[PDB]
Amino acid sequence: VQRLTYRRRLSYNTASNKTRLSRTPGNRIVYLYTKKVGKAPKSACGVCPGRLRGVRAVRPKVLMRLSKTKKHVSRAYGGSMCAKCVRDRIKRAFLIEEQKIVVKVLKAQAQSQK
Amino acid sequence: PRKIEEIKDFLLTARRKDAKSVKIKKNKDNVKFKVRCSRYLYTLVITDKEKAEKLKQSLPPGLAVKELK
Amino acid sequence: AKRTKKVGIVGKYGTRYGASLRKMVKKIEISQHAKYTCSFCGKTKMKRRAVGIWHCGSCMKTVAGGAWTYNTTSAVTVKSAIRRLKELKDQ
Amino acid sequence: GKFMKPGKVVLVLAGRYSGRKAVIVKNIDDGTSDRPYSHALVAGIDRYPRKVTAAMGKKKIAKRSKIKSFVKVYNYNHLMPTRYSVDIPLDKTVVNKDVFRDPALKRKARREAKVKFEERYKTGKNKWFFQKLRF
RNA sequence: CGCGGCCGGCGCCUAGCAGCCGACUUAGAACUGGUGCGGACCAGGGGAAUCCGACUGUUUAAUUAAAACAAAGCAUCGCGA
RNA sequence: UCGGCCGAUCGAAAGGGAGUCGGGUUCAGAUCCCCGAAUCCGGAGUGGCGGAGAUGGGCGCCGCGAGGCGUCCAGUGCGGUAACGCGACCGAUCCCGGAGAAGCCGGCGGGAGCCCCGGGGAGAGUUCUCUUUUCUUUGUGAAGGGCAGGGCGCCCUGGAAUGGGUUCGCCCCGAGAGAGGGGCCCGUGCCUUGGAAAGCGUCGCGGUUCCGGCGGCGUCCGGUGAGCUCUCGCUGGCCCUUGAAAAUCCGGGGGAGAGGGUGUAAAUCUCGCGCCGGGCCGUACCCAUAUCCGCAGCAGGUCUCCAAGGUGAACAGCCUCUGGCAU
Ligand SMILES: [Mg+2]
Ligand SMILES: [Mg+2]
Ligand SMILES: [Mg+2]
Ligand SMILES: [Mg+2]
Ligand SMILES: [Mg+2]
Ligand SMILES: [Mg+2]
Ligand SMILES: [Mg+2]
Ligand SMILES: [Mg+2]
Ligand SMILES: [Mg+2]
Ligand SMILES: [Mg+2]
Ligand SMILES: [Mg+2]
Ligand SMILES: [Mg+2]
Ligand SMILES: [Mg+2]
Ligand SMILES: [Mg+2]
Ligand SMILES: [Mg+2]
Ligand SMILES: [Mg+2]
Ligand SMILES: [Mg+2]
Ligand SMILES: [Mg+2]
Ligand SMILES: [Zn+2]
Ligand SMILES: [Zn+2]
Repeated sequence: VQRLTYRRRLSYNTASNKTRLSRTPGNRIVYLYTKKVGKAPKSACGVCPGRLRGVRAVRPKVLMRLSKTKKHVSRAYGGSMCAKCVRDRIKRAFLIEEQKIVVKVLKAQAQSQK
Repeated sequence: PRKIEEIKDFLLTARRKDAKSVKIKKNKDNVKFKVRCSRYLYTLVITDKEKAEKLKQSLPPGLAVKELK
Repeated sequence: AKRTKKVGIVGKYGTRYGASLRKMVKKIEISQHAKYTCSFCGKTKMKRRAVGIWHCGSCMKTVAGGAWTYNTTSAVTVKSAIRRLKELKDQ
Repeated sequence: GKFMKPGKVVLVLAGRYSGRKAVIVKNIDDGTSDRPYSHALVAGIDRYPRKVTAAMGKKKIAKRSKIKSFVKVYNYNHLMPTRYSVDIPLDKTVVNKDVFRDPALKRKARREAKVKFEERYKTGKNKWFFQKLRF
């Protein structure tokens, strides 16, 4: 069968020297040098292990030529934090501030007695 | 390359300033109109022949109408 | 069927290293690789990540523990002692 | 008893308007065979009015006091109820449930909420409602 | 009436059938050759003991691969900056 | 006024690192030349064209209605319960986060290339007899669009013991199973633009001492798998071992500011198209029983990639095809 040769001068099976087989219109098999597999962002919460949705997974320098919509989600912290931990932060922010009102009122009615 | 879907988009594509030439390729099943713009080669596929002939005479003047047969 | 009479988990060591050394490492290797019930989420998924580091797969909570067990008997008495001294310190 | 009532301030938990403060216009809490879950018609504010100080000037203050609002129908599970309430008299005939089938009406209802919110933002009442939640 | 389609009075595969397609693998049997058949190739001689080193590992490139070194285990010593 | 890379600089032709592929062509060079299709980065001050922002309501009037005038008020986009989506989608200093950016081994699954099988062609081989036979060959690059396929620790309804779902193994569930309906990511597979005009296989006709010549026909339909090799993914195991850093790029938080008075409008634009540029050095060949080191055309030494048929457990040994050679 037809055996293949590298098309560049890097002769080692390093991480940057990864190829795939392609059949040309001239009916021959050649190496096509692939790009590395990109990763979606991880959530800024740093807790849940899944990667974000709605964001195209590319190499970091490819993000410079992508449009804005392809890199984020239409939500607060969208494209940086997951939906689940935004809901928890909204609840955590509101409930702690409500608690601050309680303790402020609680000591305010505690100081009515000398 | 870009594939132009309907007939009207091809007309103002061929009337662009950067349109160098239009090539007409007559296959067994369709007629392809390929206009060579600056960035893309826009191909319009016409299934029948009367519409292809009609489009041939409606092309803008002063543009190369090279026939591939 | 029960496959070994007494070696259990240290059957991977074969005839090597001595019976008492294999018996000694047997109870450590069992606790090292055991899955503990997480005290935060309630699931039995708290397993050792590295030496002294215990991680839960469900709530993704990481705890600093003992080398081979989730907590050491030394640290448990210490936590009880610190609690006792704290409640003695304040009044 | 039930607390999800018209006039009650809720916090939006999910969607484009996550973290926005909002007021319940009409609670359904039974389903309508098109939204079998418990939902509520909600008028909220998309853009909060900016902070205004004494050393700003009349024209700058009026520019910063503008409010961009929104109207939505939210599932209860995506709403965080609060203890606060505002007695803002939103026109029910303008802000109603069938406003979502015609964009022209949705603009009309969203305009109605905007003018009612802004005049209530003036006179310095319901100050917590018009402050952006920091999270 | 959209020799075909929307609902239904219109019936009991319910011990599961009908047709089509498909890899290799195992077991059993008969017959058979001048008892030869893992037919070339591939491909452990075995047992009973004694000494030393626990083992795996390493070593004098160019005469010594060992019982030598290493090793885990055991023990001792110094040290609070 | 703000401003700690808290330290110059060097250090990898196997680490990180945007973006080029197909066909043709030489005596010797081609991913570099030619042809054809793209693409990245940078620039545009006098703003290149569109599109977005962004062009709607209220009240007085005129007007048969429709529609026109004046005034006032908005207008830094919109949709979905949600996951999230749509072509853009104002915004600085500052802050937070992500990607870059991660070991070894196991077991599965998806995809491709190769191998195998059954037919249809074209050309060859055998024909002493047989053989509808044996052999060769029977394409579609990048980059776009669409659709499969794979994955999801993503969402909504709902609330499960007579526990159930489920893997080769596991494992999962009132912290929300099963079921129903959705969303996202990858998409190297298929179709399509590229594209048949090229390439190839055959059969011919002309010659330009040496034609990218001219022409006819064809480039088809299926089936298989613990197969082999790459690749993608899922899930485990091991560690007193936990398996780089930095350039570089991006998202978010915040809102200092900027933009116009209702105009065929402004600030602004990560949207479509258009315009210009990409300098320097390397590039032949050998890469070894003869181009390197060993005094030499020296049985030694010298880092890698590709990898067919039979037998067989097998990258074993033995025989063979492509390719190579002359002991
Ligand atoms: Mg490199
Ligand atoms: Mg392809
Ligand atoms: Mg020894
Ligand atoms: Mg010993
Ligand atoms: Mg040696
Ligand atoms: Mg020697
Ligand atoms: Mg001893
Ligand atoms: Mg340097
Ligand atoms: Mg060459
Ligand atoms: Mg094709
Ligand atoms: Mg479920
Ligand atoms: Mg052809
Ligand atoms: Mg070369
Ligand atoms: Mg030699
Ligand atoms: Mg020399
Ligand atoms: Mg020689
Ligand atoms: Mg000889
Ligand atoms: Mg000779
Ligand atoms: Zn999270
Ligand atoms: Zn836990």
